[PDB]
Amino acid sequence: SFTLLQDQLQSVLETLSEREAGVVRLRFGLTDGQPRTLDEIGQVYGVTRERIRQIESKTMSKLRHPSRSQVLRDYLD
Amino acid sequence: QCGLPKLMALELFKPFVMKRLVDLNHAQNIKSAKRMVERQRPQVWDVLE
DNA sequence: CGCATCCGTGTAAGCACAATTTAACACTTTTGTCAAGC
DNA sequence: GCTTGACAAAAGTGTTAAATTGTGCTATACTGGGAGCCACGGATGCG
Repeated sequence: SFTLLQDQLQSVLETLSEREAGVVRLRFGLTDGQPRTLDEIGQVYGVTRERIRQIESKTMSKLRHPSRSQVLRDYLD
Repeated sequence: QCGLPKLMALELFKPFVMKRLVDLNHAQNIKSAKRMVERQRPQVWDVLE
């Protein structure tokens, strides 16, 4: 089932959000394995710390939507 | 032919039953199907058949 | 050269000092947060 | 939509105290353990 998570939670929700989840891959280190602070993922590009702070909350609100939220309910005990 | 008890057959064929339940959308994922089977809901027996 | 008998075998430290490791405290840097405006 | 600056909380550096661990010393005389509640096959001396 954990591998199935790598098929669902890791993949499909990312395809439908573009960089709104692409930054999340760097946030928790889904690529290269490193979770990264706001500056580290921001300083290399033209986005500031506060903007990433806002984007994280926006993504959290977006994924709280019932349509996306209901799918992942079964992968959390 | 041989007669096999329902309780025994379900426990032997649990993974096949879980797969078939997931395919027919009775369960969302593997954990959901396993939990449904462990409670022995009425819909499990038809899939086992 | 074959048989009888012998052997191998599957009831009583504690102290002192030095050295290393671990925690507690203090301050400083960094991170996330909030409002407000550009 | 994005940026700036003050602020609170969490994460580092370093010093210090403490707990935890390792090594050495003690001069009446004492000097050689104590446990313990079988049958089978292969080989060598003898007649």
